[PDB]
Amino acid sequence: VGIRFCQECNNMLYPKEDKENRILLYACRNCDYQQEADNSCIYVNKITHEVDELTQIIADVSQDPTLPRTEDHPCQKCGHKEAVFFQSHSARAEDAMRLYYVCTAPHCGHRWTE
Amino acid sequence: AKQDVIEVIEKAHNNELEPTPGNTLRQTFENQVNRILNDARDKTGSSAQKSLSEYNNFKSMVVSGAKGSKINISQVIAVVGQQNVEGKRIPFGFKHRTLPHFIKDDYGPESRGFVENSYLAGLTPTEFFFHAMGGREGLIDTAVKTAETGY
Amino acid sequence: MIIPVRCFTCGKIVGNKWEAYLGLLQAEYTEGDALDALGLKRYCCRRMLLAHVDLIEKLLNYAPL
Amino acid sequence: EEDASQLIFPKEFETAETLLNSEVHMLLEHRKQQNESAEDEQELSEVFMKTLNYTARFSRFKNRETIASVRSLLLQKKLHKFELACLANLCPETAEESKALIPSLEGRFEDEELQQILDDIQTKRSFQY
Amino acid sequence: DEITPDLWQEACWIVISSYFDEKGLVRQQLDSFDEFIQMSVQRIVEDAPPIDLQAPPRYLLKFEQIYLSKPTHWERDGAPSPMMPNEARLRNLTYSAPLYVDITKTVIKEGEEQLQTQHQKTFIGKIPIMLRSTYCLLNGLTDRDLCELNECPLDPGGYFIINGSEKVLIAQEKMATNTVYVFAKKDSKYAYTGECRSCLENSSRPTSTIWVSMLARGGQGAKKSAIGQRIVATLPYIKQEVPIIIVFRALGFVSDRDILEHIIYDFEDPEMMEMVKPSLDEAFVIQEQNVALNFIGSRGAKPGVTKEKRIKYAKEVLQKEMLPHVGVSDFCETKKAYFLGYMVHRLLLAALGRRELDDRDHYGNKRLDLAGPLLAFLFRGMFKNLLKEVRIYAQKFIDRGKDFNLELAIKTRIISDGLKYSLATGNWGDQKKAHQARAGVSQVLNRLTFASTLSHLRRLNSPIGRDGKLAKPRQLHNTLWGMVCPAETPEGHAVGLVKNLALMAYISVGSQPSPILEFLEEWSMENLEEISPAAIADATKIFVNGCWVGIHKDPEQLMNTLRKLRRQMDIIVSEVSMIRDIREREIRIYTDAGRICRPLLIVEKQKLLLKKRHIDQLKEREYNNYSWQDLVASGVVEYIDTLEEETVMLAMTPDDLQEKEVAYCSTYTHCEIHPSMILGVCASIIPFPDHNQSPRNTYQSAMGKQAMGVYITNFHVRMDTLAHVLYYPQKPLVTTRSMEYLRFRELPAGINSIVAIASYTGYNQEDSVIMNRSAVDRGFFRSVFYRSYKEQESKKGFDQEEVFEKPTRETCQGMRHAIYDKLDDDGLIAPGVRVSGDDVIIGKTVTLPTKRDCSTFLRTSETGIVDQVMVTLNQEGYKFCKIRVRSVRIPQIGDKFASRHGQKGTCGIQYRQEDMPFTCEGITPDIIINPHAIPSRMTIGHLIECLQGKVSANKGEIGDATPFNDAVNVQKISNLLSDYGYHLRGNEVLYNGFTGRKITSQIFIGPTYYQRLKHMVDDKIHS
Amino acid sequence: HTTLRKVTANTAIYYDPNPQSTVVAEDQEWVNVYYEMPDFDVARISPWLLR
Ligand SMILES: [Zn+2]
Ligand SMILES: [Zn+2]
Ligand SMILES: [Zn+2]
Repeated sequence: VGIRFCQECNNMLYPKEDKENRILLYACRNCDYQQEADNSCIYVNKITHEVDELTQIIADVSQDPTLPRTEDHPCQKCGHKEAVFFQSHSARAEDAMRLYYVCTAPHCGHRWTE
Repeated sequence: AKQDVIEVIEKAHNNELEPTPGNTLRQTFENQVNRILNDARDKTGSSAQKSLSEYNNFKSMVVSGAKGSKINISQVIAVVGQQNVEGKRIPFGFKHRTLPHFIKDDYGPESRGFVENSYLAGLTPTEFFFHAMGGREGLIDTAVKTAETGY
Repeated sequence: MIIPVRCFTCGKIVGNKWEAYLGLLQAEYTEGDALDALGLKRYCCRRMLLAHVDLIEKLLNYAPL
Repeated sequence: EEDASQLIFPKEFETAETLLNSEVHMLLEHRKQQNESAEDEQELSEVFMKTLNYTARFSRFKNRETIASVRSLLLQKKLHKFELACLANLCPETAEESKALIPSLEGRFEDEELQQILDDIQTKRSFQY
Repeated sequence: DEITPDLWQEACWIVISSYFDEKGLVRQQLDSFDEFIQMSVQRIVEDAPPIDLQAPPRYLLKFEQIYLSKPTHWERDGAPSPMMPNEARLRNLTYSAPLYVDITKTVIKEGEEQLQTQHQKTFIGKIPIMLRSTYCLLNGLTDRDLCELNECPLDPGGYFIINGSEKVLIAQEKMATNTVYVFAKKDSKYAYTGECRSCLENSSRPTSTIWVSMLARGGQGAKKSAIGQRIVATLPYIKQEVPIIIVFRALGFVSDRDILEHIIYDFEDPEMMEMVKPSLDEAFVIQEQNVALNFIGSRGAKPGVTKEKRIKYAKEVLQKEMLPHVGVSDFCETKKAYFLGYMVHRLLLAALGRRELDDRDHYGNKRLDLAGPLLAFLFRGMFKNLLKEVRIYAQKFIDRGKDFNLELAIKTRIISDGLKYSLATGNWGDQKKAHQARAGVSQVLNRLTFASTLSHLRRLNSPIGRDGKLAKPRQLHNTLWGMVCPAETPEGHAVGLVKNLALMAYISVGSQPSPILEFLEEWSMENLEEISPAAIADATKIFVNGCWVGIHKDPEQLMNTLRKLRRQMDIIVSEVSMIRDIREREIRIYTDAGRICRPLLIVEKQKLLLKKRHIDQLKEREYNNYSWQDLVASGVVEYIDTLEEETVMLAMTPDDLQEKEVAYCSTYTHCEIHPSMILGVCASIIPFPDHNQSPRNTYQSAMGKQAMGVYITNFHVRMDTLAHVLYYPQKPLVTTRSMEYLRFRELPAGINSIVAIASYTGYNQEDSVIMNRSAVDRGFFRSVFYRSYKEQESKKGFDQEEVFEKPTRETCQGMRHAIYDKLDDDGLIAPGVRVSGDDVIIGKTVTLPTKRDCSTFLRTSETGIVDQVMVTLNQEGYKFCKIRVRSVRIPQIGDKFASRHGQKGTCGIQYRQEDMPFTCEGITPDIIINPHAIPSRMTIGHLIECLQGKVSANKGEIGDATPFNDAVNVQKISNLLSDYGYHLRGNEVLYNGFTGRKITSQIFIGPTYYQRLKHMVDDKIHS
Repeated sequence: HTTLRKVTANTAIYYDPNPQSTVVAEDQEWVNVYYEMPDFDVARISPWLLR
């Protein structure tokens, strides 16, 4: 799923398979340098793409004044009552309806979902 | 109706609401909220019709059926009703908010254009713009309707 | 442009009352109090004085031929 | 006995190829340039000047590349030569506009495919501002 | 201390009063022209390419500086006499000022001796001057002086007089430049569009747009399906779509990793990485930069014959044609690539759905072009042609070896006639150029009513072409709140395309971004050229007019410092707007013109910065050297644009933010001064528009313009083709606070009437009304009509010429049967002569090779008396005259009367005072309207206005018509009326005039304001 | 009309050197019994997968 660059020309390492050692190794084409891949995975594709939005939410949204704030749900690792919440901004998840909470503390930046 | 809409919003917020098999969650929520607001206008509007006395001039027009309609009296006395745009509620022109005053991702009655004030009482500043948006669609449809129908 | 001679509704003279109306306004009298002094009991005549603008003042600024 | 709506006209014009208003301006400009400087000849006729302004005012394209692209794009289809210049000159906004203005197109063009052709002309035509 | 809620209502209107006193209603017209005539005109001359002539003798001509003088009139004598704006209209000549340019020429004849000569104030041409502008003759003049010049002090100006016709440059909305937009179209062969039109400062080169598209997954193929979705970018001068990856290789980033560094900022995220992989496959075979340059040049518009030429053409296209705004030199490869990568990055977010698609109708994405920006583009058309004329003229001179005089080289006609042509006809741009001119600009100013004139000057136009066609300009968007009036829009097919600017809203004049650019450098801001790509992952991006200035480590501190500078009127001007996309870690700063923004009170810690002391100074705004500008200086109020409004919280009134039982929002940044300012000029005059229906408010906007009344004060001196003036235009009984700023109170367009809503004799249908004949005999709605006739005797032909004289039956061969005794010995009818039917009012004959009569008769058969006669000399010097025929129209059964809201109603019948239904006190209603109109094509505001009018007249106080004032209520008005011996609901017992028995139903009668529309039966029938 | 997209959750291309490897740990339990029958295993099998 990831992308790796070789050390010679810093170019794409397309997946290549050898018939002698029977090991998948990421090999560059223009340069003869080739490196083995330990993941043994070429790529993945989530058709439903139900990726958690917590990683996508940025912690710097706490200072936003337009975002609504609710004190009902406090931060897990802070205890601060104030917590900014909002709905998913991703168009893919627009079909679903959910709330994502972020701690209002200046430096915490914790994101959690109920 | 306003409290019921909040309850529906809370159910969807907590994922308690279950979508119908023939619709998705986002569309199902828009359907449930529309019926609550639509039913309130009809129920309050119907009560307004019974409110008018025989001597009342508003009742005389509708009773004879000459001019006006029971809906017109409802918007004058009971409530104007929801201001739908393009067949749906007011869209989020700004970032997830209909207007700057409303908080982000606000799906409440006032935020989405539900006009709870009758013409006699007077509309709030937010409702006025939402009413204008609904009226603008009708004027555009009327302008093109005559051109197409005449053809 | 100028104050009408008489009320359009009934016909009571209102042009002559305009001169006294302005004089009463600068005499610390209220807008409605001045109308009562002039003797405008009907609201039709009070309209001709309360909500009238005398545009001829600005026209007289321009010099004539 | 001739009618443009029914695609009936003198047989001589069949061999002729239609030209765009903007394209004709280029041809007139070429004619204007040589007469003005190449040869010492009487000033151009008033008729030539009148059509030059008409083409310039209604010119829908800037350069030859835009004119050629539209000409090539419409040539791939079965559009008749009479409609070739008529459609480009008129620049119908929508498919319904063209069929009413051009009865011939309704005969062999659908409401969807032609719309994909007029909008292409829109992407090619440009305004002064 | 603080503004108590009981005092906020008066305090809020005081600050608005100062805003209009300082800025005004046409500040947006004047400011843009001032910027255009002060800097843009200089920039065009300064930025002109050097003029080079060759055929040994080298001539280099450069324009040093531009000098502009005040308007003057050049007669046959040539003296520079001042030219008053009023004189231009009367003489039917353009109101304009001379243009002078300094030209310095350096000539070298291969003799190793360089000498130059100075040309001081070369008569390059002339520039039309907007009225009341900096260069206008009526700038900074007191009201007393304006009257001396026969100009209305209340007239705001802001238009151009061309050939005696007043023209207003209608603002044309255009897509914002130097901005990245991602739209989704289902008709294109590709799924997404990376549209981003990029342009330099105000204008250096024609706008160039590049679409970084992404191929759709619908297509299927052997290799296409494997890689799937790949990004293709179309260059402006490349016909075919070339992969975006190759473009970076042409820039110089041969390494593939560098390509991913500029596009993908977060390497940890693998979702975006997989999307860029297919794009690399197409560009993989192209490894060397030279090959990439060769690849791009292969499909160029004019490919070079030799191989090396292809690289050069591609190098020039990418360096200059592509992304001009980010860099125009040859050492901006790093900067250009970063912006190019951002466009791909923006596409990736939209494709994955993590970023919302840009809204087509968002006004933040649209820029407004005023007279300044519009004329700036036009000025280049003539100036560019001006250089060609000089070059062509000198070309024949240079090859012959003799020096060419500049006096002949510079063409005045192109500069003068070029601007005058489009401004008069309305077809923008030069007619010679083979293109389609944009019509509808510079329309005839509507002087029927003062409100109409104000609305026309602030008028807006929706974009035309692909941009407008794809979007829905007609539909009302949310961004219009406080910027464009929602109610006001013409009715018909062109509904919503034409709008009006909001009263408080104004369009940014424009400023140089250099002070802002220098500010960032001294702070923690670091440019892209200094940092590595890895530092962009966490930092926030900074944009100045769409340019990649560089990321910033800490966004909060910089913005707070930036906000302080904006409030303090520091190097950052209050006009400049800063937008912070928190969800995207993007800070956008815009300084270019065309940005619509409105003032807003600043709120800090749930507390207004506007204190009592600020209002106290405003209350004494006069003689205290205090104005609106001071408020912005103190930082109490700033300006928010559409983009910033997206991230700026607003509050309707202080009562909403002061305290609430349940806190809707505990963080309010800005507070609206008063919501009613959203209304436009025509919508503002409407009481209780909230109580009114939206179509009715829109319908009034059209009717209000058509209403007849005193449009200006100096109507007698001027000559207009159509001008309707009301006999007794009185201020309404129910007036809105914003009405004061529009000056509609001074110049109203209607007469109030005691309207009884009843069905009398059945002579009034839904679209009809019954008047009082006796009232009309007293001057109820009578108005005058002015029609100006113009004619000039010109010597067009040497043999045949026109003259002014009496067309005698003997000397004249061809003539039309008419009475000619009206004409005087000079062929002009003197003022004070009654004219009726077909009559000659000006004598003109042509001496054909015996003379043929070609005089001008009355347009219609109406009976009128000539008011005044004017004899002048036109611009050509020939004798030219104008005469204004004045006629008196009495309201009749065919005239159309319309209320302040609803549908116009024709006067079904006129009844004498006796026949009208009199009340107990003997008050016959002046007008009776059909009750069946109130339900649908009317509004309850009519009944409320009647109730307010009755209370206002009875209590002798002008009622308040604020749309959103909680103090005014229907119940409150009813209670006040009951105190004066009247029904609380306004109903009264009306005795029928014919039969004295009391009417069973009690009629509702009140002093409702009414206006007379221009539509009159006399004009139609007399035609 | 339903496509594989509406009924599928996720897809990936894993690498398995020998047929018995089945690098994926979770599926190793059930693939083993099914793969015991030499169905299409009469010769070499490519080490790619489209799980
Ligand atoms: Zn390599
Ligand atoms: Zn925390
Ligand atoms: Zn009266």
